[PDB]
Amino acid sequence: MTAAEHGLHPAEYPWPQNGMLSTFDHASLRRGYQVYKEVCAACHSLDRIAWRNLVGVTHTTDEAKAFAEELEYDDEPDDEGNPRKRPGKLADYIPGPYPNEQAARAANQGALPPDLSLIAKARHGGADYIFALLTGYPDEPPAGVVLAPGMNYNPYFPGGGIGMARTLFDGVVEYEDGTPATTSQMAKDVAAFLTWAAEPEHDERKKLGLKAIIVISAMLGLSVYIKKFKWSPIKNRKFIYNPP
Amino acid sequence: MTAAEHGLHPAEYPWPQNGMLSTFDHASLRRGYQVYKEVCAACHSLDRIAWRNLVGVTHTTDEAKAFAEELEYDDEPDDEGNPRKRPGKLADYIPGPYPNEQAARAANQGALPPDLSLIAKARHGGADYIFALLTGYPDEPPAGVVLAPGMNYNPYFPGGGIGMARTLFDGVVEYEDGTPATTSQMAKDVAAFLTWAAEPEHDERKKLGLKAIIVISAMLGLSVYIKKFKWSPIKNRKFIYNPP
Amino acid sequence: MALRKKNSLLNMANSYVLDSPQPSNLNYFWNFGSLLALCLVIQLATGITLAMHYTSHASLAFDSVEHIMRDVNFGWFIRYAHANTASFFFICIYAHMGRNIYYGSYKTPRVLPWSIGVIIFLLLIITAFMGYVLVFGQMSLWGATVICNLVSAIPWLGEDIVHFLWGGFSVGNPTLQRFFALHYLMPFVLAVFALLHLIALHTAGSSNPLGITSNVDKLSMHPYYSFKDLITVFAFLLMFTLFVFFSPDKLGHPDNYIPANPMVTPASIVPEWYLLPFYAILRAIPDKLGGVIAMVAAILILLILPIVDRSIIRGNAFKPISKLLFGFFICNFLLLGVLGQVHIEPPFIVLGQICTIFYFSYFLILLPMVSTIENIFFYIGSL
Amino acid sequence: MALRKKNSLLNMANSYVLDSPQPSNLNYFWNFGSLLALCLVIQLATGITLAMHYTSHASLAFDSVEHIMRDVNFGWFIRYAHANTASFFFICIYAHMGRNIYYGSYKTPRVLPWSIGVIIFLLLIITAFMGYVLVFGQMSLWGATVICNLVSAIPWLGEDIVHFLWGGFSVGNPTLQRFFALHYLMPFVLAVFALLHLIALHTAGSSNPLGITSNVDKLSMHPYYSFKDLITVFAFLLMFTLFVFFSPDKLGHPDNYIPANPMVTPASIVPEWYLLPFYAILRAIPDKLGGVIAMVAAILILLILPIVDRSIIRGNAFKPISKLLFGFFICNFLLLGVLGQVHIEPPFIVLGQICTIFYFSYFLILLPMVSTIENIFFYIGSL
Amino acid sequence: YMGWWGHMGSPPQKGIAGYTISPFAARPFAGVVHAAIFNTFRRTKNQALFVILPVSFFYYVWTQASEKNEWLYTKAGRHELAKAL
Amino acid sequence: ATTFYNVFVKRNSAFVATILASAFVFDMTFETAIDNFWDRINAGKQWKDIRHKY
Ligand code: HEC
Ligand code: HEC
Ligand code: HEM
Ligand code: HEM
Ligand code: HEM
Ligand code: HEM
Ligand SMILES: CCCCCCCCCCCCO[C@@H]1O[C@H](CO)[C@@H](O[C@H]2O[C@H](CO)[C@@H](O)[C@H](O)[C@H]2O)[C@H](O)[C@H]1O
Ligand SMILES: CCCCCCCCCCCCO[C@@H]1O[C@H](CO)[C@@H](O[C@H]2O[C@H](CO)[C@@H](O)[C@H](O)[C@H]2O)[C@H](O)[C@H]1O
Repeated sequence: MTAAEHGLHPAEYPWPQNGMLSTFDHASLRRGYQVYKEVCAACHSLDRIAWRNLVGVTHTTDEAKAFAEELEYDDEPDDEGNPRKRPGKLADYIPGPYPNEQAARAANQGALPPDLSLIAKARHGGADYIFALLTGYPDEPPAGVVLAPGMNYNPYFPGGGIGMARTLFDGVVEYEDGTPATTSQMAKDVAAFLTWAAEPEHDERKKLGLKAIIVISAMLGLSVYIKKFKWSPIKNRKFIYNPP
Repeated sequence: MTAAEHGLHPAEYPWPQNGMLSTFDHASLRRGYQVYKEVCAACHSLDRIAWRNLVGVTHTTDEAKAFAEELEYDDEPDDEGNPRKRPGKLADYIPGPYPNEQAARAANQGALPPDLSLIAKARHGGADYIFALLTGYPDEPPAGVVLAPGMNYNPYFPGGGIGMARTLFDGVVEYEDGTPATTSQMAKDVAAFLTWAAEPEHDERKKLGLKAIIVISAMLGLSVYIKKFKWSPIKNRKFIYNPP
Repeated sequence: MALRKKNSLLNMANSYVLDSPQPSNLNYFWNFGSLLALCLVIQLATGITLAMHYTSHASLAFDSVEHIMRDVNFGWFIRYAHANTASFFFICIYAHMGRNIYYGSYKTPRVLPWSIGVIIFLLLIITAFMGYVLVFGQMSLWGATVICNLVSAIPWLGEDIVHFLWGGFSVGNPTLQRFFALHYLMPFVLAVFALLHLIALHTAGSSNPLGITSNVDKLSMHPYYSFKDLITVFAFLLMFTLFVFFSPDKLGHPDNYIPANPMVTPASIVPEWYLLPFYAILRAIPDKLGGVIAMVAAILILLILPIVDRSIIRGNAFKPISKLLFGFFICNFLLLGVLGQVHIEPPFIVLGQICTIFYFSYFLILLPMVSTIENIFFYIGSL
Repeated sequence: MALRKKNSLLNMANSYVLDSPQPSNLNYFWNFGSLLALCLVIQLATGITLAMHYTSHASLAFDSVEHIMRDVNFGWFIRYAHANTASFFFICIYAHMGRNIYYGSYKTPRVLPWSIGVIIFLLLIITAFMGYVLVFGQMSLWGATVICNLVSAIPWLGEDIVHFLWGGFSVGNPTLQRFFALHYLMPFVLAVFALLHLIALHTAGSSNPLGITSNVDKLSMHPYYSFKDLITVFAFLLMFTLFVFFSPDKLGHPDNYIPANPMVTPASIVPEWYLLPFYAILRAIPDKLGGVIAMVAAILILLILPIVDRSIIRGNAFKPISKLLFGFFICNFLLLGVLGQVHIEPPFIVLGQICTIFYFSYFLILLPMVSTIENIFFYIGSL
Repeated sequence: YMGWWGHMGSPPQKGIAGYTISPFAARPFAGVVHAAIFNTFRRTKNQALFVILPVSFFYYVWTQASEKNEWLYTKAGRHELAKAL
Repeated sequence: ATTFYNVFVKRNSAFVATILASAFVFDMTFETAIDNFWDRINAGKQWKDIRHKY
């Protein structure tokens, strides 16, 4: 296959979470949530994340309850069996922009924006792919490329023609922590947030792995001593043969 | 417990399907469907039965298709993702009278009319219970019985006070086969139909059982001959002992 | 040397099913072992098949069972076969245990197969209990609730253990899904223990109805017991046929055709018939923890038969008094079964207590006394 | 007599894990058997646990796996352990089979354990294939579609068989639910065959790296090989730890995190890495049926090693030419693996055909010729 | 306590001659009618009391208990029921 | 009897072939016979009996 059909391979960026002993940067996660909420959420759902999942990761209990309580969710029917709405709770999932696929495609010139909950695991490259894609729209497509209608040139996307336009421009978000919202900064934050969304156990997993590595290594060393200790009578065996 | 708390036990009626070798009377099943459709279906669903299930049991392919095609079912959303309705198909399930439990209870003074698909298996007595209940509303409750509001006296129902009023009266249905539609006739037909709805394999099951009984009995007889044949040298063994 | 003896794999099969030396006088009560193996094979075949069509999620479980009944080709048969064979499994196991107790199969040198057997019986109970819950009808839910709440009686940790077992604060979806996984597993564990008790038995061989050695007069397992087993296989299949094809719901509870509803409590919550005697024993003790202990002890007390039977003779064929006592013990066990399904009302409350006392006094008092006295009667009577 | 020898049950364990007489010179390649037993135990523990939280219905399957990852306590660990151990199981099984081929473990008198082993390998493939479908991601669905369509090549009845396997006209809910039931079952079948191949082995005992008898010099299995097995257990657990905790998705396909979509076809449909050599062999043959036969034959041809190896000496330790041939055979098998995941493009098409020819010619031509010549060289060279 | 064919663990056997005939040479159902009537009658008669006595006792006990329970939950049994609870 | 034994019984290959062929015949004829018997004892009741009205 041509390189175009594959898509350009993303650079390896030095993410804070790269490194056997490294967590996510939670300040970046919080900023990335804000990018999701103000930019991506217009077209993309995050259906696997509940308000409770943000708590103690990016937000306090109260901030997350406030986000949930601003929305209306379907309640159980009333006593006459008529539909009702209720305010959201921490248990509720973050609601998507569209009621169904058909509405999603109609709003996006036929293309379906994927749910972003697993997107960091569902693409080769992970965070690097997300970062490269969001920041990799050239002003002009390479001479000779013919884009299908409603397509945008992006070399990281396989085939080069993607139905998603460039969306991150300097200052589309005003970060609440005062960080300058450049294209690069927002792409880095949202890519970090989406990586967390795909693997929320990440931080705990790596810490438990450190404990396992240490215990297992020590046990491996001790098992070598014990094996050698037990085997030494066999290894050290000597013979004298006197032919009968 | 008091007999009242248990409910009066229904008589054993001689159903056509009683009898190891007996099928349902399919003419009675068809009439019972008509009772269901014109009387019970106002309050009771039959959610486990599809239009295809009637075919070759009570109705032809065409009659059942006609029943399905008169109704509207939810289709897949259109291209703008807006809801649509379609006409029914044989694959569709018979629709219930109420959208939910709350609407059902509101229409029935708080009581919930059960789905009737399994009712013949879900009550002690089966067809006999259904027949006895429908035909067992006395004109007057036994002196001393205090009915709760919205309750009707029926001795077959445990406790005696049932939220369902008497519904079968002579000539509420006009049968399409000319059968006189008396209370008793309609109760018998609908009880037969509901028994079929609970166990649609009934006819086939009993015929396969006849085949199994015959084969297994013959094999049992032959296994006795073969065992006795093989064992006769052991059974017939004789000894002469001469003490050494 | 014949291949069946030479090849180590073939020789293992040979040692159990072909050359296996059997007493020449086994009666028809020795046929329940192979019927239990048949029930196990039927349950595995039908159970694995049901698992191909069943959905363990609480929102779909009851409906998946209706789908099996209505849409799956021969689904009705596979479902009814599985449900009815669970009952037949208990009939056969009670007959097998009854045979073992009457003929002294628990005595030395067969203490180990008997003791493993007691564990098989416990595994069967757990297997059948969990399988019943899978339907997620009213009896499924409420039976699970009541039975799992018995664990709350464990001091200090009981409540925590119950929530752990449920995976939540009541019986729900997490409970159903774990019961499915464990119901699938437990029959394999049961097969292993069944094999273990046979390997343990193989050191002494089968006992026989006379209670004497059969080392003097052995018969090959095949063809003699192979063809004798076929008779009871076909008798079993006739009984199976009558239930599965002609009366498939006779042994069941109509309330299990109502979907589970945590709000509405069924009129009476009873276990399946084969657990009823143990339920009666539990009810007899007023204390919660007392009741649970008594119920468990009613099964574990089988382990002491090798000790409390003081007879110098194996089995009851020649013991008139022990035969009478055995008869009363069995009928009492059936009465306990009946009392397990009556309402908690006079005069059944006191009757259940008397029958419970009799059940335990068989092991603890009557069998040790009767067996001691019969020893003396044999000796003096034959002087 | 010691209880471990006297009691028949204890004596069976004793004969396999304690008093079992082993050669004194087993090298570390004899440790893969116990690693395979470890993988099997991990898969049973993690698999049964996943089954407590997984829903086999196609509308809920993918979401139930996300529920395991996100909501179940340590669900991520149990899931990643199960997924990664499936890969480790194949690494260990290839190492074990490699050991067997290099050291002539297939030769008389060990033809039977080797032949049962070939069946174990087939059962592992089927087990792992079905487990992979259970996720119901894109690779799950499309992998099931293409692999099950190979059955359509069976003449006359092929199409009917596929629809029968699927329970419908394409891979859907019926397929998923039956794969769950059979995925649960197959590891138990595999455990039985693993036990059978060990019982078959016990007649000759383990071979050893020299290929000579060890009857002259035996060591008890315990403590020597018990403690030697612990070293590789901890080395295995270190590798396990690095994948499960630090790189849990390294061995997987990102497309399996996309829910199954019968409309959209993934860019490339490849099997899991451990099946890739057999996929390359299939591609090499242009005919559909031809390809299926070749793929199956690539495994069944292992059964003829006892015949085509004409050597008078067991194993390769002393055979320079056989060792070189073995090296080329192994590297060719790895190249086939690589070619299973390239695109069907020049020049990989012809290369795959050459490597396929080499794979089969090892069994049919090279090993019979090389082993014949080495016999002559040993005899003439030592005159 | 059990050996195998050739060394089953029997005390030494001597002086017993055993005879039998081929299954093909024998009538498998010889004397079946006599056995089915007279042997079964003998066999059943000798065991009858061990079944009859416990069955009849426990059936009587059940019958009395179930009849009392039924009577206690009638109008007539109101007072006796009040005492029993 | 000798002839019958020699052809169909003596060789187990032939005996098994005869048993299987007989099972095939039995299966087909038994099916037909039960179908007819079932239809006669349940005459007038089955769908096939009322189908003509519709
Ligand atoms: C107004 C529309 C719109 C906005 C705003 C938007 N997207 Fe998208 N996105 C799409 C559409 C449409 C697709 C599908 C493109 C295709 O498949 O051709 C898509 C695809 C993607 C993909 C997957 C590309 C692939 O490999 O399949 C990722 C990752 C993505 N978007 C992330 C984001 C992030 C991160 C943001 C903002 C911070 C964002 N999107 C904002 C419409 C949008
Ligand atoms: C307009 C209302 C209404 C009509 C018409 C009606 N039902 Fe019902 N039915 C109910 C209600 C309400 C209940 C619940 C009663 C209760 O639980 O107290 C009920 C309960 C039942 C029960 C279950 C009683 C039990 O044991 O729980 C059966 C069976 C039944 N109906 C059958 C029928 C049949 C057959 C027909 C007509 C041919 C019929 N019903 C017509 C309202 C109706
Ligand atoms: C000792 C063996 C077994 C026993 C005693 C047993 C018992 C039971 C019982 C009593 C039920 C409830 C039946 C009902 O009323 O509907 C049941 C259901 C079930 N069993 Fe088993 N079972 C056994 C083996 C198995 C096996 C090996 C499987 C393999 C999965 C299995 C799968 C099921 C399933 C899926 C159901 C639920 C569907 C249904 O109710 O029919 N069973 N079992
Ligand atoms: C899955 C359940 C079981 C199976 C398949 C099974 C199978 C068998 C078989 C085939 C035999 C040898 C033949 C026979 O005597 O019937 C046997 C014997 C025996 N079983 Fe079981 N059994 C099971 C459960 C039990 C239980 C629950 C017990 C005890 C509580 C038990 C105790 C024994 C004993 C003591 C013997 C030796 C009896 C004798 O020959 O004297 N078994 N079993
Ligand atoms: C679940 C998979 C398996 C397990 C748990 C297993 C386990 C074992 C164990 C514990 C041993 C004895 C110790 C050792 O040599 O490593 C052994 C030996 C053997 N296995 Fe396996 N094995 C498995 C699969 C296979 C397969 C797939 C084959 C062949 C294609 C095979 C063929 C053999 C042979 C021939 C031996 C004897 C080797 C010798 O000592 O010379 N096994 N296996
Ligand atoms: C030889 C043993 C086994 C092997 C090689 C094996 C292999 C696999 C594989 C490759 C998968 C796909 C994993 C993924 O990518 O997510 C899987 C999934 C699964 N396996 Fe197994 N498995 C084995 C034993 C078992 C057992 C005994 C169970 C008991 C039910 C089981 C239950 C599951 C379940 C529920 C899943 C789906 C959830 C998931 O993907 O993690 N497995 N298995
Ligand atoms: C029941 C289904 C059939 C499958 C077999 C069951 C699997 C269990 C077998 C494994 C347990 C080991 O089983 C054990 O095998 C050996 C030989 O095979 C038997 O050994 C017995 O037979 C052989 C010859 O037949 C004699 O050399 C020996 O003197 C005698 O004791 C043991 O008595 C038995 O306990
Ligand atoms: C590896 C998993 C651990 C569990 C062990 C596997 C369980 C099933 C194994 C039983 C199968 C029968 O296995 C068979 O048992 C007998 C006694 O136990 C062994 O017999 C061996 O040991 C005993 C003493 O230890 C000697 O009397 C005998 O001369 C010798 O051959 C056989 O060599 C073995 O093949």
